[PDB]
Amino acid sequence: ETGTTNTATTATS
Amino acid sequence: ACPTHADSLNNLANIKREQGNIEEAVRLYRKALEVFPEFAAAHSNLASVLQQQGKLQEALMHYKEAIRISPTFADAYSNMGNTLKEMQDVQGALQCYTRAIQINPAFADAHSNLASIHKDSGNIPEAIASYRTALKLKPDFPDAYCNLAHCLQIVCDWTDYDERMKKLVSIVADQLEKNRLPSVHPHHSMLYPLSHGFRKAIAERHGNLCLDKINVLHKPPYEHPKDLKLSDGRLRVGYVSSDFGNHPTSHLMQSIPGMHNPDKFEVFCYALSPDDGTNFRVKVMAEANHFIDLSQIPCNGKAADRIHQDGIHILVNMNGYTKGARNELFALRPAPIQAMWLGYPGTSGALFMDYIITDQETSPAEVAEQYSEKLAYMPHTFFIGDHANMFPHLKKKAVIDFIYDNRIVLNGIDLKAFLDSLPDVKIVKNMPVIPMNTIAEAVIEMINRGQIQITINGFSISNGLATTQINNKAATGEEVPRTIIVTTRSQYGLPEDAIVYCNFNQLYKIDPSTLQMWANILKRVPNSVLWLLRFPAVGEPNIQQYAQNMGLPQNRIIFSPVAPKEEHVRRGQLADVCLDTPLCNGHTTGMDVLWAGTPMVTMPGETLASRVAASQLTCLGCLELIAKNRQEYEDIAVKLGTDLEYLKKVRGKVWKQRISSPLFNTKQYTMELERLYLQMWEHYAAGNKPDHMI
Ligand SMILES: CCCC(=O)NCCCCCC(=O)N[C@H]1[C@@H](OP(=O)(O)OP(=O)(O)OC[C@H]2O[C@@H](n3ccc(=O)[nH]c3=O)[C@H](O)[C@@H]2O)O[C@H](CO)[C@@H](O)[C@@H]1O
Ligand SMILES: CCNC(=O)CCc1ccc2n1[B-](F)(F)n1c(C)cc(C)c1C2
Repeated sequence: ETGTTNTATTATS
Repeated sequence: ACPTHADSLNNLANIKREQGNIEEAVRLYRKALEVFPEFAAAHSNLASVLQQQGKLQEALMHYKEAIRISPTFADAYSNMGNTLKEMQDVQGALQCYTRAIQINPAFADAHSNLASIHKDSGNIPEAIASYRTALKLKPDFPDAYCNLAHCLQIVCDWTDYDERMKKLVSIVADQLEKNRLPSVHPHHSMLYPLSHGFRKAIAERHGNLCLDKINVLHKPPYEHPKDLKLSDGRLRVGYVSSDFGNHPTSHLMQSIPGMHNPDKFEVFCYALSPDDGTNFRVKVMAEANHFIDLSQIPCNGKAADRIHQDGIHILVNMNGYTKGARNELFALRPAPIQAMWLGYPGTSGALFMDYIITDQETSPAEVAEQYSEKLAYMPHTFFIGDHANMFPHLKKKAVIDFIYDNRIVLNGIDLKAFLDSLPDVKIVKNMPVIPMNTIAEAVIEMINRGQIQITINGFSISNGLATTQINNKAATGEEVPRTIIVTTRSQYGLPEDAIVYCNFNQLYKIDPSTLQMWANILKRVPNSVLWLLRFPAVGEPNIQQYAQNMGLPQNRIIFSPVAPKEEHVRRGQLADVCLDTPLCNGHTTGMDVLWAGTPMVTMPGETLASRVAASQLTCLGCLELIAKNRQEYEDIAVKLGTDLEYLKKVRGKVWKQRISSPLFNTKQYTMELERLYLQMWEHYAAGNKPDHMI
């Protein structure tokens, strides 16, 4: 099946 | 207790994940969660790396914890959607993506991940719309750009095509240099002008993903048989496929397990797919020495143990990087010899594959560099088809003289008996010809009236467009049709008094250069038509728009729907010439068109996928249809369409040689495959590592 993109969360401010 | 410290640990985990140090990422995310248990971002980031290691249930548990902690955490929803999609939960994935996009309208990754569902459903304009939204929000987005490019290829949108290919090649180059998984899929890579080096590196990096999934199993190396004593001098051959059922792979090789010499070979079939209820599945299950349903054994560790415990000498990879593959099984090396065969037209690039079964025409020695595997040559072509067994009604034909071989065609198991019941049947150098008598006008009236069938002299004469109404199993190729079938150019809107050039391939095999070659031929051959398929339908207006801009009127390109299997093969008899796609040849469709006696013109390239047609024609014995360059392709096609004596001669050659040549001889093929298998075995048993068997 089509590959997907995982999002790496960096926490901000 | 300390979000700030957990936060540094999460960032360091992220940097390690980028660098490909997955084990270290996991270690650091887990320490972030010790320092701040309610750290949603750490739960979600950890779940993603667990998903990369195939720990889908543990990933799901951490995603649910992230969303319990932070109900509007868009990243956790989009990441969880990816894990559900991999778990084949398309409904849940959609909920997750839609929820991520509800929360963050500008979330590029979630638009790209939603695009992937539209793509996988067959909804290509919607996949394009969502990928384009992702690229508008995040212009540097390799995954979205590469998947968009594949979408545009499926529908033959060649907007800014050469600049598209440049950016594809640029993205691959950048991802190979930065030690990232390429956003171009290895299977898709065969459609784009990438160097052999880039195609092989793409394959290699995808093969290497199998290790992230088998490393967490901590399985030791398997000990392999070093003789055939345990198996009574029989070589144990394991065929591993997702495609034992109604799938092109089964339409090629369903006979080969049954035809193995049980005195020298013990055949095991490892299905990666459940039973789809078709005769394809029934036959392989009945005719194999053993049939093991690994769809029942979802752990690759337990599945590989099962292969190892069966004593397999040669494990055969029939998937490569196609849907349903479980290359993890190969990565564990449960067999001493592991060979790529027939399913995948390219290199695995993979450490765990030893051989690719190919042939001198498909894979000449000078291109050995393209493949990580050693070449194992079959003597003629590695390609095989089950056409002699599935479609023996096409072995013979008769025409109605309304003299043409391909305007009105009869085929049937009982064709000769029917013809012997008629008083006025002529023969031609052999082709039986029914004159324009009472019987002929009845057959034609059935076609013009759209009737299902008629009876003549007790014989069922069926409309070739109505096979599913008559026998659904005959339509799929699961059974031989029992009626005499009428096939006509009138059924498909093809001209009675002009040349038909055909291509029955998926439209993604066409590029601008190819359509320009085809236009060049049609402009040199007045009134000829090109016959193409709605494969898919949304590609049709694009092709028409490009063909019209090249000077071809809409009425020179005739589109038909994709047909049930038996009708697709039967209606190839109506063409004069097949024009093969040089970008990626017809593989299955090449065998299909030759089984109907239709000459196929080809221009072999360098990739395996671009040379299969030339290998098929060499085995058939028709070297005059292989072009060295575009000018020669156009010249061969034009000659077949303007010299009707040459056309007749080339058509007779194909008609005879589809029977007399090895091309469709599954008994001779299986015997030659057995020779090659024992040369691999004898080489391994003398203690050698793989080498070219050429
Ligand atoms: C949607 C994603 C597809 C994608 O991105 N792939 C691009 C890369 C292509 C590389 C070539 C390849 O994979 N070849 C293998 C393939 O053989 P094929 O001829 O290319 O493809 P099909 O077997 O899918 O051909 C069409 C099938 O449909 C049947 N048909 C056709 C027209 C019609 O009207 N009706 C109908 O039934 C036709 O008979 C055939 O079965 O797959 C082979 C088998 O696994 C491999 O041997 C080959 O290398
Ligand atoms: C009666 C209408 N049905 C058909 O046209 C049968 C084939 C078919 C159905 C749906 C799709 N395809 B596809 F063209 F194979 N196809 C291809 C080659 C890629 C895509 C997106 C598709 C989608």
